[PDB]
Amino acid sequence: GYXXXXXX
Amino acid sequence: AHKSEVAHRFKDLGEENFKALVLIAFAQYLQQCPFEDHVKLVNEVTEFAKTCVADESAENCDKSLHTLFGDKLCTVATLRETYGEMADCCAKQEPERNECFLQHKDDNPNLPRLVRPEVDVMCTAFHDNEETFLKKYLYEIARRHPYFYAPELLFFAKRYKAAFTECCQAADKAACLLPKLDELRDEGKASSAKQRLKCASLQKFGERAFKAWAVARLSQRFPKAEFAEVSKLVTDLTKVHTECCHGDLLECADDRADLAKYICENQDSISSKLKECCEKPLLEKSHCIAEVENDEMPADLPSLAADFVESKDVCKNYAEAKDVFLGMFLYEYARRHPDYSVVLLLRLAKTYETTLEKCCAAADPHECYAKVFDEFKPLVEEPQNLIKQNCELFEQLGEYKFQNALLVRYTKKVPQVSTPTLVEVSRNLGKVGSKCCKHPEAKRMPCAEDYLSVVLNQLCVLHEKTPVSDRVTKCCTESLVNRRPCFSALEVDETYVPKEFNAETFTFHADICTLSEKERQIKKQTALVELVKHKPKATKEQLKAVMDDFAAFVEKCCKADDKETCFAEEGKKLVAASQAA
Repeated sequence: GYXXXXXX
Repeated sequence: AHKSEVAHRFKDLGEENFKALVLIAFAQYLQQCPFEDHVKLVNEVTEFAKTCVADESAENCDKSLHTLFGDKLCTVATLRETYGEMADCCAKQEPERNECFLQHKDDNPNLPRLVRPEVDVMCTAFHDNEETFLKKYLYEIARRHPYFYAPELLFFAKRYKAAFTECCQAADKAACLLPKLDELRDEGKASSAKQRLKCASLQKFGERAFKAWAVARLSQRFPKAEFAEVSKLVTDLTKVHTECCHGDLLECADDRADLAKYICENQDSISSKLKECCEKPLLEKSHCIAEVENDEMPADLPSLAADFVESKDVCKNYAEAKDVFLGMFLYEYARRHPDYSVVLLLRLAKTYETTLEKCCAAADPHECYAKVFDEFKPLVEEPQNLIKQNCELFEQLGEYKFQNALLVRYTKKVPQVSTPTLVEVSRNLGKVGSKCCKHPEAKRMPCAEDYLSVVLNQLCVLHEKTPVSDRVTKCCTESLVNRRPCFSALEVDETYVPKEFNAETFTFHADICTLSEKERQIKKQTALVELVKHKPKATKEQLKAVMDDFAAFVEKCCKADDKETCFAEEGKKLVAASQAA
């Protein structure tokens, strides 16, 4: 990944 | 296959228990961070966990609990405090980082007293916002008791909530609620001290020591169980406490439930007393099981002499599996003796082990270990006479004056100890009176010596922080199992130089008449300690006379409501009279 959001 | 640990734990525990356990896990380490900070992080963790229950491939879900917990603790703890002990831990990588956290739980933190508002204010708050009211209950507790058994804390939380749900629909709200609350408070303090002993044992004496303790207690409780069953439970029970004492709250809560579930599924192989426990809901189930009565022991158990003393093969059978052989011996001795304290059983097993190590190395081992049970008689009579003598003392004295007796005794034993600490330990030692002397003597020793183990462990934990008494350090470090006899054996410290007479210590004001009964006795007991530190040779008789004059003086000045000059004048008159003895 790395990234993040919160999705959810 | 559970590619995401957080989702696994969330599914096993349910959203409600998970949110609560997370809040606990952070507050026990981050004890000085304010309430709102913990609220915010709890919500973020929940948001994240819910994310993963849906899609396990989402960001960061395949990471470990240690890595996740570490990362989150560090960014929270360093936000305001950029350099600190947690800053040091956070320069480490896993796994050294997770272990570094262990030293950053403060045991008796500098934290304000918790003062309850009016009954009416509490219930409006409880009605006006339930979730926050209850989280504040968890937060304020976890941070003051960083070693609280987390699954048990959830249980208290259930009972705290239930108290409010009942008592604020009630016709006399305060007469309903305050008794329910004060009992939880006292139970919570007693629960927390029990775990602190578990964690201290595990840390200062090792897994093996804890496992021995567990084999003893579970064999007394479940005497019909086969030895291999006890060993399984001991192993699971030890994994549970290792996980909570090292901060892995989600894992130890899940693993405690599985343990309750196992036990209820195997009642027949374990005990006949678990039937009511096992019909209760999840949190009460685990609580009930750990409090359950001893089962009857099986009918015609042979004496241990055949297998462990008279056989010529003791040494060969010991060497094939020493921990199994001693475990069996402990199991056999414990299951036949519910009337012995656990620490005494451990004391007995350690004596047996010591004898075998010595005897199996000597020329004729059989003639050497033949007498080993004769060594147990003195070890059994010592505590039996301690309890009997002290219960007689408590019977005529009551809890308050019984505490004063133990106050003088331990002040003369370890005068180097700070007065506040001496007052607290002595007050807690004195609660064995109410707690244990009512039971028939056939159950007194386990009640008493096991409770005293908890109290002394608090003394050791307090003292280690700021050490001043070499004798205290020796008694705490030399043997977990022998702490209580080590202290009882202490003679009066005749090397101690008396404290100089300072007239302010023994001056008292009318401000003592406004205090709660508990806070007034502590001030009276502080003075008794400082008197003994001033004249350590004063006799039990002379000190009783003074404390009776003192209590008179204090109650003979509260009823006065004069210019309160009663303390200044009648008090210097009390000091002349005390000098008379």
